[PDB]
Amino acid sequence: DVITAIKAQNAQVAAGQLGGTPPVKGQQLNASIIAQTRLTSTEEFGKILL
Amino acid sequence: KVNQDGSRVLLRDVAKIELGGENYDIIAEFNGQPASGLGIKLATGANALD
Repeated sequence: DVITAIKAQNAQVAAGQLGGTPPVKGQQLNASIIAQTRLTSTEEFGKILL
Repeated sequence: KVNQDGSRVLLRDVAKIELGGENYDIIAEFNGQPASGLGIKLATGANALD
């Protein structure tokens, strides 16, 4: 339960981008989407919910 | 899925299916006319004209 909850919260995932590769001709802006990030400290690992 | 009824769900309905390129990042225009080139890049210490 500890192990499975670690990779479920200490995750570095790959979400796409606003106005992606095939666009709707008329799009003005493009930005990469960030979902989850890898936890950086001992304190952030403390707050991992079980 | 099959539904609790008889109505069949297949990704013809749920999605739009087309035979297209795997990425939509790059496009080539030769003299304005739509094209696709083979930009051959040299090795290292190869033979050039050979």
